[PDB]
Order: sequence, then C-alpha cells, then structure tokens
Amino acid sequence: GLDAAAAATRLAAIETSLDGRLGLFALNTADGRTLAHRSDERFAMCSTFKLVLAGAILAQSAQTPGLLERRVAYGPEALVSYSPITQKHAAGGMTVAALCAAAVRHSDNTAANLLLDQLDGPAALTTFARTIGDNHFRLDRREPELNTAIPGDPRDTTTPAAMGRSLQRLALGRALPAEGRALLCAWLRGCVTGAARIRAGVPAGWVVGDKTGTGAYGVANDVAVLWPAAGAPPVLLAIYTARRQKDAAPRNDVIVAAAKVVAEWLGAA
Repeated sequence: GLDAAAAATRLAAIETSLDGRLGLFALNTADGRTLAHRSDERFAMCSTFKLVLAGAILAQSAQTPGLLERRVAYGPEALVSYSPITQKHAAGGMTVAALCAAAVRHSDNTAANLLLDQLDGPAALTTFARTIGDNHFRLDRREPELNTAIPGDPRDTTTPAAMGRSLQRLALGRALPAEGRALLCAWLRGCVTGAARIRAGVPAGWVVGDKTGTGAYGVANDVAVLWPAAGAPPVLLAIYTARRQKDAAPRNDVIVAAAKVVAEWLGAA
C-alpha cells in the first residue's frame, strides 16, 4: 500500500482544495495501523451522532431485552426537519427498532429526537459514549439545533479518532452483544444518504456501512466501516470536514478524494 508519509502529503493537498479543515482517522484492523489528519481536533458531528445513539439504544436493549419492539407514540407536532419515515407513522407510532433504523438509514431527525427521549436526553447519550471509552463525544442539543457548526464551538462535537474508535467498539467490538453488533452493522449497510461520500471513493467490490452528517459552515462528514472482501479484516474510517464561512457549500469531492487515499494506503489500485 501507499506509504503513510505519502498519504499524509496527499491528505494535506486535499485539505488545501477544501479551503477548510479536514479531519480523518482510519484504522486497519488487519494490522492495527492508522492514518490520521487532524484526528484529535474537534469537529461538529451533525448526524454522525446518530450512530452512537443507535448504539446506546442497543446497549439499553441488551440490559432490558424487549425494548426494541416496544412502541413509541408521538404526534406530527414533534416532526422536525428531514423526517421522511417518522412523518408517515404518527397515527400508529413506531417501534424503538424502527426508529433506530430510520435514524441510521435515512438520518430521520424526529426519530433521533424520539430515541434521545427514550435515553433521557443528550447528556445521557454523552454518558453512554464515556462508558465505551470516548472522552471527546459530546451531545448538547437536539435536532434540528445541533447543526450550527460554529467554528470553535465545542457543542455537539467529537474528534475523528474518538469517533473511529467508538465505531470500532460498537460495530466490531463488545460494546454490544453479538446480536446487537450485527444489527447495528446491518443498519449501517442500509444507509442511503452517503453514496456520494466514502462509498464513491473505494473500490467497487468493497462493502460500506456508514453514517453521514451535514451542517452549516459547509460541514460534510461520513463515518464508515469498510469491508474489503468477505471475511477480510474491516477498516474504520471517520472523515469530517468544516469550511470557513457560515454559508459555505459542502465538498463531497474532498471526502471522496480522502477515502481514495485511504484505499490506496490499504493496497487498492
């Protein structure tokens, strides 16, 4: 694969093209090696927090089996922003599992808020992150307010390394029982909001499970498990971007280019 020193120069050049801050952490579980660029700096999570939210709900279900099929009641007054699944189901409600799937696969905002209610709020989700060894994640607000992404504001932020290591524990490790880990990975593989991000920068035969986020200041993020081939050791990849003015455009091309560097570092052509 591409030497880590040359990967570093390529990520720096991609950041120049972004005109902003690129945050990247990759961990190859085959050898335990990493690639890092601003991996210990804070970035606004936007909807990438929903992966940790789904994990927290699965962890709650490990403690109290049956939670996932219990029904949540809500009304249309609770609908916020992009809520494509929850807007269809207010009359009859949705199960906890259906809300998790909507939050991960579709980024459904109201689903995320209803799951935060089930967990007892942003601070409770932050505590869950601390229990899985993440000292950087912090959720402070609910949807749709957590996407302001003001440079330097620590609210609703993480670091790329913290998120990558949390994704490893949740999707590949024992933060959850094997059944719950498997379900989380199934939801991530079913994400339909990230085709133009990490997925577009890796070889055609790789399987991707991801969660996107997008916000003000041109924020465009994608956090993924990469499976190069059936049975091969997976790779964790957390990519965060932030730009320099409030109304900046997101730069998917930067995420794609950074993912391609990671693929080359792993040995892809």
